[PDB]
Amino acid sequence: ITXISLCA
Repeated sequence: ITXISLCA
């Protein structure tokens, strides 16, 4: 979740 999409 969270970074699951695109954040890193």
